[PDB]
Amino acid sequence: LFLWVFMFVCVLGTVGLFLP
Amino acid sequence: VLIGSSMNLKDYWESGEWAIIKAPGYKHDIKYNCCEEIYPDITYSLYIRRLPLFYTINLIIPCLLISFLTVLVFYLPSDCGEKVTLCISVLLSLTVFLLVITETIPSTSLVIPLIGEYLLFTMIFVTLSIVITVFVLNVHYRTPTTHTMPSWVKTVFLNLLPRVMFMTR
Amino acid sequence: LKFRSWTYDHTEIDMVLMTPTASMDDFTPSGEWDIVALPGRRTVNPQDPSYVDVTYDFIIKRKPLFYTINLIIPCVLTTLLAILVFYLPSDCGEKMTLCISVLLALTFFLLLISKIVPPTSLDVPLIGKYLMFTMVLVTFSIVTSVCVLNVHHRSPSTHTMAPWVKRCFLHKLPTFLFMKR
Amino acid sequence: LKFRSWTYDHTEIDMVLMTPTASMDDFTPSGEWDIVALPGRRTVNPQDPSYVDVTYDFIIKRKPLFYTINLIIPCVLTTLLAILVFYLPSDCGEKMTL
Amino acid sequence: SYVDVTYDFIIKRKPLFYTINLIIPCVLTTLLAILVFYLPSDCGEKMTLCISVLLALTFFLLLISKIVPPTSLDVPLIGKYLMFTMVLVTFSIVTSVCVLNVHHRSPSTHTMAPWVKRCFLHKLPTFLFMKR
Ligand SMILES: *[C@@H]1O[C@H](CO)[C@@H](O[C@@H]2O[C@H](CO)[C@@H](O[C@@H]3O[C@H](CO[C@H]4O[C@H](CO)[C@@H](O)[C@H](O)[C@@H]4O)[C@@H](O)[C@H](O[C@H]4O[C@H](CO)[C@@H](O)[C@H](O)[C@@H]4O)[C@@H]3O)[C@H](O)[C@H]2NC(C)=O)[C@H](O)[C@H]1NC(C)=O
Ligand code: NA
Repeated sequence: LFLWVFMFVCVLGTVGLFLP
Repeated sequence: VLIGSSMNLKDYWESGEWAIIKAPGYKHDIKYNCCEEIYPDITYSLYIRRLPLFYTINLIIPCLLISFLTVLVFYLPSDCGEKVTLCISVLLSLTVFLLVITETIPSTSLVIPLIGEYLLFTMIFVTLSIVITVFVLNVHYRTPTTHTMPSWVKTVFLNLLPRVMFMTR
Repeated sequence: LKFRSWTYDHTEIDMVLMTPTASMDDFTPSGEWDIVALPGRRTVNPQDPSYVDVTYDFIIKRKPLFYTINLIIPCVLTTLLAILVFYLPSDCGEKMTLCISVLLALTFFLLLISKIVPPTSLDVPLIGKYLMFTMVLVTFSIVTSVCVLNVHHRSPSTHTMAPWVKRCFLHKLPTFLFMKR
Repeated sequence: LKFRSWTYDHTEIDMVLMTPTASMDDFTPSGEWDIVALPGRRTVNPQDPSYVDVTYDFIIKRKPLFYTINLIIPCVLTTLLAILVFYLPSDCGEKMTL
Repeated sequence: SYVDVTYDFIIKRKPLFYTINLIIPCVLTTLLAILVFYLPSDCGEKMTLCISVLLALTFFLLLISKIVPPTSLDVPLIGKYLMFTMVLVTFSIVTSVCVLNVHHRSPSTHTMAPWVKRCFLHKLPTFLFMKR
């Protein structure tokens, strides 16, 4: 459960930071 | 007008680190884009070589000696608990040597050194080695009370491959 | 670059920029940086006499392959190694070593990237912010790994399994996460 | 900053402060510090002649973000793991490591 | 048209600083280099001691490569000595892994060959004073 949660949070973090 | 044809190395105090092979001098008559007239100049060209014994005994032999340890993990049994510590240690030691080699060289982005390319190569493959060894540690500690063993793994990873690798149970 | 004189002023000398762009004639290429344009302008303030100025702007691109091949690849490497301590089983005893080592490597690259950067507080670079995010994520990974390693070593003689973990973590969630015993 | 003249003294020259503050008409902001006040004052000692002085005080405030991103987040980060070694079991031998 | 006058300061060094601060931890870790083989293989601590001794030797090698001048004309005895001991520790690591692998062999995976039956049980234990 925490594997999937932290994977999803890390993907959204990389997208939200390197959007430009 | 040049007097000789080379730089004088008659009063040359020896260096001990760089050895001069040859140092010629050449006269040119060039024309700049500021000004409508010709200006002369004299160009000397030192051609030196590094004597490679201080760095091959303190930066290359330990680097090669720890880069020959990234493949030695896979002969160590999973019943022991030391498959990771070795990988983490060689990864951090290659990171420290990468710090040393980016301390020594300039930051010219024209070409890359062969030693830094070799360090990057070995770091990539040791990271792939830890992502393989976490998978084989997850495969090892696995019981029939928590997981069911499939059917295609009974033929491929247990009968087809040990006949090739010369294991034969 | 701001060229002006300290003795005389606008009431005694002019200062006429001849060409609009600085010339690029005897330029040797630097190898690390790239000059892309070199404009130049002449700044005078109306309703403020005795002011002359000729400024040249240098806009400089970087050849980025050095810092890429030496810092971006280990950055994404040690970030990719951070969602990886959860696939390792807790029956072995090598989880906390991996977690502490990933956090150690992230703090090492953060203190390294804080050296090549200038010490200004206009804005942090994206590498430092990215490593700060991943470092906070690895710290939450450490505390949830210790919490998930405590429930692995619970014996029946010292603990009693409550009915709510029976109804939650055995029936609904092993079907929600495709486990199925 | 203590301005004084080595050659002359108060029996030869006075030293009068013109404006009470220092002028910020050519200042470029450094991006690392913030000046907030630059007062100046004239200092003279009664019962001790031949002493002029003009002292400028620079009262500065630091941009707090660069040391927060580098020496506060790992400081408040590795402190949280100190009381975390007691919830770990003593069966998996990883308490001494942490 | 060539004369000069040269003085030749020949100086001996007081060695008591670098003897205590560098020679003693060097010979200490060198004394620890031959020590990982008496540890039993059942406890999972063979690799930690080997890697720790190797990393301490690389630390002292990179420390001694800083106070020395960077001349390739000759290398000191300490650098050659630490390189020799580092090669010895790396061979200790590879033979420690290869002797740790033969500790965890079971009958459900491997099968004991007759030559390792007759060699490592009769000749060498009576040769190395083991006596079962
Ligand atoms: C390290 O880096 C430096 C600079 O990058 C290199 O220096 C260059 O070396 C080359 C090779 O020697 C030089 O080229 C030579 O220039 C001489 C001077 O030129 C004058 O004379 C000619 C002929 O009249 C005029 O046209 C010119 O305007 C000058 O007035 C020439 O005399 C040389 O010619 C001789 O060699 C050629 C073959 O190469 C023969 O065919 C000719 O007949 C003649 O015998 C030659 O052309 C060059 O000038 C150097 N650069 C500078 C700036 O001086 C180093 O070579 C390099 N190190 C190494 C090891 O490569
Ligand atoms: Na361990």
